[PDB]
Parts: sequence; C-alpha cells; structure tokens
Amino acid sequence: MREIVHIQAGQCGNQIGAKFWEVISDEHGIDPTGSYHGDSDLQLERINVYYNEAAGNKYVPRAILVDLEPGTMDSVRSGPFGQIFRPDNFVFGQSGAGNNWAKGHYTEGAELVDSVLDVVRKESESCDCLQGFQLTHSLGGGTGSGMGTLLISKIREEYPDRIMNTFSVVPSPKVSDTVVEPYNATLSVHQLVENTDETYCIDNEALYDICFRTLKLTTPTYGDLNHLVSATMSGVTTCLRFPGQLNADLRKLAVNMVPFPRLHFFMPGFAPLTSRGSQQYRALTVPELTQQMFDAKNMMAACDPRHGRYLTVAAVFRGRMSMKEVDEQMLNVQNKNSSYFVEWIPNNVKTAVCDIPPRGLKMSATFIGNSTAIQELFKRISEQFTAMFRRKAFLHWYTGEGMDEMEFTEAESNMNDLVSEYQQYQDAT
Amino acid sequence: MRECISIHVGQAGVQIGNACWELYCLEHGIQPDGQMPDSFNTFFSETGAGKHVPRAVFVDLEPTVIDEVRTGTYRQLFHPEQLITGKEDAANNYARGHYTIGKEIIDLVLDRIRKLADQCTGLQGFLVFHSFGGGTGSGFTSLLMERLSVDYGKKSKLEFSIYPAPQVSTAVVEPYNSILTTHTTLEHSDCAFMVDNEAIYDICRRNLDIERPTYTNLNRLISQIVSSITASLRFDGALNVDLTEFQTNLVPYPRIHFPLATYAPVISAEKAYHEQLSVAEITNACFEPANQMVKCDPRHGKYMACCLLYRGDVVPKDVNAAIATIKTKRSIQFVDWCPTGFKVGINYQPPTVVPVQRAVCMLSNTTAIAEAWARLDHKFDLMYAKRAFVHWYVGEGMEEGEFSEAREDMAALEKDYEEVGVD
Amino acid sequence: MRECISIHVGQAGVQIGNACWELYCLEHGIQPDGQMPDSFNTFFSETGAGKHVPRAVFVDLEPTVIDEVRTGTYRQLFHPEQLITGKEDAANNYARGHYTIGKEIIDLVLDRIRKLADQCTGLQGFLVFHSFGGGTGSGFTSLLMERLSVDYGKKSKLEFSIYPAPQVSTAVVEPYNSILTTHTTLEHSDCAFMVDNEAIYDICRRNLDIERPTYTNLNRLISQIVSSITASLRFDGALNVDLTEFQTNLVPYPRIHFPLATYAPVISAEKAYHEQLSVAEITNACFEPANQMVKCDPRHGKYMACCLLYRGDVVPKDVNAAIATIKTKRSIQFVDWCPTGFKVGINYQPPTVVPVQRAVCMLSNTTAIAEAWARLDHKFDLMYAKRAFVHWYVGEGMEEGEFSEAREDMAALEKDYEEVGVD
Ligand SMILES: Nc1nc2c(ncn2[C@@H]2O[C@H](COP(=O)(O)CP(=O)(O)OP(=O)(O)O)[C@@H](O)[C@H]2O)c(=O)[nH]1
Ligand SMILES: Nc1nc2c(ncn2[C@@H]2O[C@H](COP(=O)(O)OP(=O)(O)OP(=O)(O)O)[C@@H](O)[C@H]2O)c(=O)[nH]1
Ligand SMILES: Nc1nc2c(ncn2[C@@H]2O[C@H](COP(=O)(O)OP(=O)(O)OP(=O)(O)O)[C@@H](O)[C@H]2O)c(=O)[nH]1
Ligand SMILES: [Mg+2]
Ligand SMILES: [Mg+2]
Ligand SMILES: [Mg+2]
Repeated sequence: MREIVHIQAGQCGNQIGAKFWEVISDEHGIDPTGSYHGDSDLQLERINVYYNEAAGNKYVPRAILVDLEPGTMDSVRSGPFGQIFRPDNFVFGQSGAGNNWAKGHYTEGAELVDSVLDVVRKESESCDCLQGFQLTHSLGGGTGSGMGTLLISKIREEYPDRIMNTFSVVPSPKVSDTVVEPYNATLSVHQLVENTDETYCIDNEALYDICFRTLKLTTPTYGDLNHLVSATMSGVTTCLRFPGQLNADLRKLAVNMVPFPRLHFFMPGFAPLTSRGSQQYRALTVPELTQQMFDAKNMMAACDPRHGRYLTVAAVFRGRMSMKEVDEQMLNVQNKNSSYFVEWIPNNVKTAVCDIPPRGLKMSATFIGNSTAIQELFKRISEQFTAMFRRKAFLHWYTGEGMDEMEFTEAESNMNDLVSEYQQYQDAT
Repeated sequence: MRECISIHVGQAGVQIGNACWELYCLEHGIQPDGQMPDSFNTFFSETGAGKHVPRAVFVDLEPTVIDEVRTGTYRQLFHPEQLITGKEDAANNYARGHYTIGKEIIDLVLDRIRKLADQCTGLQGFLVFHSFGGGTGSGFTSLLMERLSVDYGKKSKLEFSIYPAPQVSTAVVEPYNSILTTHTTLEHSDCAFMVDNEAIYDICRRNLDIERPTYTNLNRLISQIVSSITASLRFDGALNVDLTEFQTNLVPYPRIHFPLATYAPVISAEKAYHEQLSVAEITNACFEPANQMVKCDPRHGKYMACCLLYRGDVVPKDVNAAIATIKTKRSIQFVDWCPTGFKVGINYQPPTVVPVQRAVCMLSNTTAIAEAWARLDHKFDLMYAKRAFVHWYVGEGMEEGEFSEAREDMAALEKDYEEVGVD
Repeated sequence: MRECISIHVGQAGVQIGNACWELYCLEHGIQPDGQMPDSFNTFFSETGAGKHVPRAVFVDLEPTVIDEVRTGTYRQLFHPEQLITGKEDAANNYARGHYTIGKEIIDLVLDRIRKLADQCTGLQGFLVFHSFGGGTGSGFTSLLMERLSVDYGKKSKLEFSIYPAPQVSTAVVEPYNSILTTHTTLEHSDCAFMVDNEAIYDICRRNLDIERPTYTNLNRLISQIVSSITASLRFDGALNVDLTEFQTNLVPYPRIHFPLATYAPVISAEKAYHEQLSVAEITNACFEPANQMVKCDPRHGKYMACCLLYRGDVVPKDVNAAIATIKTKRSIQFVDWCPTGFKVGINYQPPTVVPVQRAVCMLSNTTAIAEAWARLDHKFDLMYAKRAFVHWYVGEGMEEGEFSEAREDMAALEKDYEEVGVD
C-alpha cells in the first residue's frame, strides 16, 4: 500500500530519472526488460510502491514522462531502460518550450496538461492507497520551469492531504549556462513557495565540486554528475521500501522537519564517498559517516553552514548497525557546533535507521538538512533578477505572451518574502 | 518532425549554397544523386523512392550561376521546380531588384514555400543567404521578407548574410544598398548575421597558410558555421540548444539582433600537430580579434550576450573551468548589468571535413559591431552629398526622400547600442 | 453484363477515338487484331472465335480521316459495317450538317445502334466524341441526339466534347456553331463535358516539358480522363462509382449539367522523381487553376459539386484527411447551401501508360465555367451585328429568327448559374 506516482519534466530532470529508475531497478532486482530476477524476498513484499505489477510476470515503472520535443523521449527509449517503461506513458509535445517560462506555463502549457492529468488520474485510481507525488525537473530551462509548476497548482486543487516534493535544481551560482536563469528562477519561485510541501534544492556548482573534491575525478559525465542525486532520492524513501529498526516514510520526514509551511526548502547529504582505489585506507564506520555529513563541502547545495543557522536535521541510515555507536555520534556533534544551531529546539537531530544497505558497501547514510544558509544565495538571485530588470530587458517575450510588471514584481516581492522569513528566524535565537 | 527550409537570394548566396549542400550531403552520407547507401527532416525530405531532396530555393534574375548548378556536378540533387531563374538582372541596382524585375517572378518563389510547407510541420526557422553587395541579393531580399511575416508572422526568419567590406570594396553603389535595406531587415528579420569578407583573408593567409584565397575557399569557412548552428537539431548532444532559444537568448531588446559568427579552431594541415586543442585552449582563441570573421575589434566595446556551440568531444565541467577564466579577466569585459552572459551547446558529433577532434562556433551579440555601421555611414554621406547616382534609383522609380527617410533610420539604429553601452 | 457504347462524330472526334481505343487495347491486353494472348463488356464484345471488337461507330461526311483508320495500323480492329463515310462534307457549315447532307446517311448510323443494342443488356451510357469547331462534328451532333431520346429516353447519354477556344481560334464561323447547337444538347444530353484546347498547351509546355505540342499528344490527355471515368465499371475498387450515379450526384438541377475534367498528377519523365505524389499532395494540384483543361479561373465563382475518381494505390482515411484540408481553406470555397460537395471513387488499378503510382480525375460542376459562355456570347454578337454569313445558313435552309430564338436561349442558360451563385 501507500503507492507513489512519479512525474518528470524538463530535459535535465528526465536524464536524472533515466538514471534514477536504474537505481530502483537494482534496488528491487528489476531487469532491463520488466521481469523479476531478485533473490531477497524483502523486495517483493513492498514492490508495489514504485511499480505496477502488470499481467503475466510483468513490472512497469509507475512514472509519467513529460517533454515538449520528441528528442529526449527518443533518447530514453533507444538507450538503457527505455523498453521497461510503458509506451502509453511517453506523453510528450512537439514544440519545445523555447527556454521560456511563459511558453511552458501559459501557451504551450495548456495543451499537454490535459493528457497528463488523465494519466495522473489513471494511476491514482489504480493505486490502492496513495502516498504522494514526486517531480524531477529543472529551474533553468523552459519545460522544467513552466510545465512542472503548472501541474502542481492543479494537484493542490485536487488533493489536500497528499505530499509533494520537487527535486528541483537551483539555478547556478557563478557559471551561467542559461542566459535567462533569473527569469526561469523567479517565476518558478512563486509556484514553489505556495503549494509545495517540501522542496529539494541542489546547486549545480557543488555537484561539480563533490564529484571533484572527494572523488578526484578527471572527466565527470552526467552519468556520474546526476548519479549522486539518484542515490540521494533513493535514500529518502529507503525506510519505506524495507523494514528497519526505526522505520520512516515521506510523511514522517515532513512533519518532523518543516516548522512552518513557508520554510520547507531543504538540502541533501550523502555518505560514504571514496575514490576507485582510495577506498580501503579509511575506517568506513559510523563516526566516519558521522563527520562526513556535517562539513560544508558535503552539501550538494553550495552553502556554508558557518554563514547561517540550522533549524532541523534529519538523517536516514542504511544497512545493519548498532545504536550507541550512532546515538552518541548523533548527540555530541550538536555540542561541538553548538552556536551554529538555533536555541529554541531541543535535540533537533532526527534519526532514521533502515536495515537494508545499498547494493554495494556495507553501511550508508543520507543526510537531510535545513538551514538559513540558502537565503543568501537568493540575494544573489534577486540581484541577478534586478540586474536584468533595472533596465527592463527581455520583457517583450513575456509581453508577447502577455504579463504585467506586477507579476514580475510581486514574485520578486514574494522572493523577498522568502528573504524576510529565513532571515527572521535566523535573527531570532 | 522538425524542419528548417533554406532560400538563396542573389549570386553570392548561390555559391554559398553550392558549398553548404556539398557539406550537408557529406554529413548524412548523401550522394549528389540524393542517394545514401534517421532524424534529418530539418534539411531534407524523403521521396516515394529512396531519394532525398534539399529544402532549398535558388532565385536569380540573371540565368548565369543557376546554370552552373543545372549543369554542374550537383545537378541531379535539385528539383527543377526549385531552380528558379530570371531574364534580366538587377545589375547592382537596388531599385531594379525592389521595383522593376523582382516584382514579376515574386509569385513563383513564394508559391514554392507553401509547396515545401506541406510536408513541414515543425517549422522552426528560415535561411536566407543574401549578400548586400549585389542588387539582386539585396533588392529581392526586401521584397521577399515582407510577405513572410504576412504569411507566418510567428515563425523564425534567419539571415546568414555577407557584410560589405570597409576597405576591399568591389562595386560602387554598395553604400547605397545598406541604408535602403535597413527598414526591411530591422522590421522582419528575427536575427540577422553579419560576415565581412575582409577578416577571412588573414585567416586564410596566416592561420590557413594560403596567402591567396579563392572564393571556393571563402565559402568553406561560413559553411562550417551554418552546420554547427544546426548541430542540436540534426543530432543529439547532452545540451541541445534549438533555434527557438537563440533568438530568445541572444536578444535583450527586439531591435538588437546583430551578433557575429566565430569559428574556432582554425588550423592548417601541417599545424594539426604542435597543439592539443583542449576546451580551455580554443575558447581563448575565440575572443582573439584576429580569429573572428567581422572587422570589428571586440575590445572597443562591451559584450551584451555570448553563445558557444561546441561539438566533437566535450565535457561540460572542463568547459565550466574554461568559462570561469573568461569572466575572471579584464581586457575581456561584458555589459555589466548582464552578468549571465553565456549560452553553451554541446553535440557529440565530430566536425566533418570537406576536401580534427572538436570545434567551437561563437556567437557574441556585442557592442563592438556598432562601429562598422559608422564606417559605412561615412561612405554613404559623401556619395549622397553630391547627389550622385540619384538618376538610377529615381530612374527606376524611387523617392529621393526614401533615402532621407532611411537616413535618420540608421541614427535611431546607432543610438541603440550607444544607449545600452552605458549603465 | 453492363455495357456502354461509343459514337464518334466529326473529324476531331475520330482522332480522339484513334488514341482512346489505342489505350483500351493496352488496358485489357488487346492487340490491334482484336486478339489477346474477364468483365470488359462495357467497351467490347466477343465473337464466335477468340476476337473482340470495339463498340464504336465512326461517322464522317468527308471520306478522309476514316481512310486513315481503314488503312492505318488499327485497321483489322474495326467491323467494316461500323466504318461509315459520306461523300461531301458539311465543311464548317452547321446548316449543311443539320439539313443538307446529314439527313441522308442518318438512317445507316442509327441502324447500327440497335445492331449493337442486341448484345447489350446493361446499357448504362452513351459516348459522343464531338467537337463544336467543325460543321460535321456539330451539325450531325444535333440530328443524332434527337432520335435517341425517342429511341431510349431513359438511358444515359454523355458527351466528351471539345470547347472552342476564346483566343486560339482556327475557323471563322465557330461562334455560329455554339448558339445553334445549344437547344439540342441542353434538351437531350444528360451531362455534357467541356474541354478547351487552350489550357492543354501550357500543361504540355510547362508541366510536360514540351513547348510545341502535337495533336497526337493533345488526345493523350483526354484519353486518360475517359478511362478513369470508366474505372469503376471495367474493374473493381473498394468504392466503385457507376455512371448512373454521376448524373444523379453532379446535377442539382436538371439543366445544369456542365462540369469540367481535371487529370492529375501531370508530370514529365525527368520530373517523375523529386516528388512523392501522396494523396494529399496531388489533390491540391487538382484545384490549381493552371492544371485544369478549361480556361476558367475557379476562384472567380463557387463550386456547386465536386467529384474525385482515384486509381492506383489509395487508402480512404489518407484521402479523408486530404478532403478535410480543402473544406478548411478560404480561397477555395463552395456554394454554401451545398455542404456535402464531394464524390469519391477508388479503383485498385494503376494508371496505364501509352508510348506512375496513382492518378486523379477531378470533376467539378462549378460556377466558374459560366464566364466562358459570356466570352463566346461576345464573339457571336458582333458577327451577327453585321448580319455576316447569313447567306450560307439561309443559303442552306435555315430561319434567320432561329438564330434569334437561340439568342435568348443562352440568356436563360446564363441566368441559371447567376441565380444559383447567390444564396
Ligand atoms: N545537473 C545537470 N544540469 C543540467 C543537465 N542538463 C541541463 N542542465 C541544466 O538545466 C538547465 C536547463 O534545463 P533543461 O535541461 O531542463 C531544458 P528544458 O527541457 O527544461 O526546457 P527548454 O529550455 O525549453 O529545452 C540549465 O540550468 C542547465 O545547466 C544535466 O544533465 N545535469
Ligand atoms: N560570400 C561571398 N560573397 C561573394 C562571393 N563572390 C562575390 N561575393 C560578393 O558578392 C557581392 C556581389 O553580389 P552578387 O550576389 O554577386 O550579385 P547579385 O545580387 O546577383 O546582383 P547583380 O549581379 O548585380 O545583378 C560582392 O560584395 C562580392 O564581394 C563569394 O564567393 N562568397
Ligand atoms: N480534340 C481535338 N480537337 C482537334 C484536333 N484537331 C483539330 N481539332 C479541332 O477540331 C475543330 C475542327 O473540327 P473537325 O472535326 O476537324 O471538322 P468536321 O466536324 O469534320 O467538319 P468539316 O471538316 O468542316 O467538314 C477545330 O476547333 C480544331 O481546333 C485534335 O487532334 N483534337
Ligand atoms: Mg530542454
Ligand atoms: Mg550577381
Ligand atoms: Mg472535318
């Protein structure tokens, strides 16, 4: 029970799911065809939550693939794990969003949304009990910006109780791959702050850093760039899919963490990370997995916890392990970094211990962090917005789609409303 | 499913297209007979039999250069209903290409567009290879673009053009062409492209080891640019940038649509060694002033927007360090209020050769191009100060004040880049 | 079991029939000797021995062109009791074909009909290949059709005729032929057919790559039309439309029976490639004004009814999308109170060649043809304003007021299409 429906969008977020469902394939023994080959019977006991068991020894990914041009759908279906999906669910347009938020939200967003909302309805009717919806997209492109954000407001009109999480990549701090990355951020900020229950936020540059600092890689591909988020997403629900000594799921992570509904923008953390040969010369145990999390460099969002204040801390472990080896490590590290936290929460460290490791190393941990460090990135992004707005450039596209300045201004004000509230609890102690 | 047709106007555009479709057939393995021993709908269409035809329309008012295609090696490739000829040329008279002769065969060429637009469904851009030198390549260019915004309006219209040279200038009334054509291509073209002949020579002389170039070799440089702009549609890279995005990326204000093309690395055969051509090495050579194909010094203004279309073998993190260098310099500087000034595009296809590892096309919408108009305004004033050659345009039905109406129109064009340059 | 006989009147109809039965023998594999090394009773009948004869009657008042069949290559095909000759021609005099000479050998030709009507039992239509140019092809035409409605009355009578050209006009009294023949062919013919010589030339010149056509090649175009009208009787398609239905489909009011034929695609041998000829591609070329064989612009009126006879390789759903395009346009427009204006006919037989995949015959009963009568009424007024050439028709026994009685008869004909055009 408590099955989960998967929605994709954009062009970056599809290739992540093109790697993420490969992760879920070997976390359940799923072949590239769709059949079953696992040996551990703990997989089949909760197989239903990410897969419909179709007729005749089949398993299909309960996932909704959405694009606006036939290129990326062709690349998925031709490469690995493309025939595993259902051909009914390759629901995609023909135009391409043109790297415009307004094309993905107003003109071309209204076309394909009806084809999606039946498929959302067909899966939600077919599911016995529904847990929540998940979305993987961009905040820099066109299809990831407008099309995904247009869906979630229609879903909040449908379901009040169902949770919602977007693994949305933050627009980049210093490198500028997108020319109009403020215009794909700020118009996407307003949709995320209203009706997204929890929201995952990953910087681009730290993902380049973690693939270069700890691992010391020379030619990092997107098969190894985007792979770290694929293990990250699996560690969020790894206590759902298998029993544990202390289980967890998506509702336990929500109500523990989010202190007020406008403050729900989180940061990940994963451990352990080695090189190809520099992997045994380290005591890869709980205290090494302890101190690998809490440093500044492990955060996939490029932010310094020293230049900010936390609010809550979640931690999800994998593999069999003891407890006082964990618990004292999950207690003492709050005291060495004592002033970095905030006063008004006793024991803000949420612990979660599954009993199944990844297919690989013996123990693993997934960190879910929340701090006031992220608002300092938005002041750059609000500066990046206003630098392209104090001359009022790039308006005739949105004017051609039809939009006043006030929709730009209030969303920038609502971006500043995020500024006025993460600073508010940071100023408090 | 996605298409992009091409039109060739004037004699200079045809010899560009003779080398362009020479290259495209070598890309997808097409013979000159339209034969090959997947997704290439952008430049081709399939017959009932296994033959492919180009989406090209060749117009000319003189019958000379089209017979060079109708009798040349690339003869069997073209539909004979595409090959359109006139009888009497405009003959370096813009008023003849705009009023006299071009008004007659305008019906045939526009009718061939909708005959191509049947099988097209993802119509994403137009290609008009027109020069500003000849009268046919300019006079027909204004008459052609007026009907298409009446025809489509929303669809993309791109012009890979040839800029008239400030020193090595062949004809006489070439200053008269540019001021008259300004009102059309600023009110119809979504993104025009300037290429000067003059910067190509030293690239041929120094960087290509042949001091005395041929016009067959001048077309080879631009033909590599046009392919790598289409490198996202015709193939699959990890970051495919389609032609709808470029006119939305590179244009901060809808009048400013004049970038410049820059192909790099440009090496010779003997200099293929003594180098390694890494992704950080070659992009600094892109911003070198003597490697671009427009006679404009980039350190005489500021960059409004920049684009980089990679192909061959490219890792983005290796390019991420390369772009981080160029922002952290001082002689290279941007328009300051545009801090996000890069558009990156990667294709995993090698740059093909016409009889290396990677290649870069750089598209930089900058303020360095605005001095080239002032060098051509200085040519146009004195030839109009004498009222020279008025009796040919008025001799072919043109208002004298239509020069004067377009005279102030360049001043409103020139004050745009001056206004954007300051903060 | 189903039959359709053919009659050829005048010199111009015989040379049509020389290429028609040339084509029919190549259809069913018949030699010129009536020999072949199933259901074809429409145009043939079997002897006691294994020989087949055509159901054709060749009449002429001059003995010239029938000797070209009696001595030609197609000599042994014809029954010598069918080959009927006269002695003195009408010689471009309608009163001679209607009163003088044609009254004598009228007994023989009508007697040959019932000799053919013995073996016929499914008599479904008549074919009268008559021109309006020559006097024999017009004067005998009026005398022939009067007896047949007395003979049969209920049976179908079709006339694949030749319209006199508004500019390229050979004889002098060709305006005198049309007004006099109007009362017969509007009161006997179930559905007449107009074909102009003039539109055939540019089809030969441009679309067939031969600027200088021959009358042997002019007949090849109409002979393909006549076959594909009979493509449902002589063969089996999924939607066979027999000749009883056309006169019931295409006729909203029993006076309006003047459609026009349109064969498509018309290509050359070298232009057989550079195309694919899909069922949506070629039907837009049908409504092109320069592809029809009647000098009438179809965008000068409205369509009352349209018919489409397909052959070759056709899927109806693929044609269903093609017909949906033509209703969803604006320059092509119908008579509005007839919203069901298509008749589709599919045969799974390829269009045979005379020394491609599919072919379309378009039959469009429209209001664009009504201007052609007014172009010919303007010719007839001035030649009758002088009372010119009255002493030949009155010189061969004709009333002067019989011109005047038929003069207002065209006005009642012309006001029909004007009345149907408005709502
Ligand atoms: N970490 C990654 N970032 C990526 C990847 N591909 C693109 N991007 C980033 O995502 C942004 C571009 O968004 P998309 O790839 O989703 C383009 P999309 O389909 O959403 O819209 P269009 O612009 O209409 O094509 C931009 O900031 C890129 O730097 C990837 O594989 N990994
Ligand atoms: N890009 C390019 N330009 C060329 C080439 N050869 C000549 N030109 C330039 O083309 C211009 C002349 O234009 P044309 O296209 O030949 O002339 P046209 O438009 O047909 O008009 P007329 O010949 O005057 O009737 C001059 O500025 C030449 O420098 C070439 O191979 N490539
Ligand atoms: N369809 C067609 N019409 C032709 C051909 N040759 C001539 N005509 C036309 O036929 C008309 C002349 O009619 P004819 O049939 O030759 O003459 P006729 O009816 O026998 O009468 P006379 O010769 O005057 O005794 C003119 O309008 C010619 O343009 C041909 O090969 N095909
Ligand atoms: Mg995309
Ligand atoms: Mg020329
Ligand atoms: Mg005759």
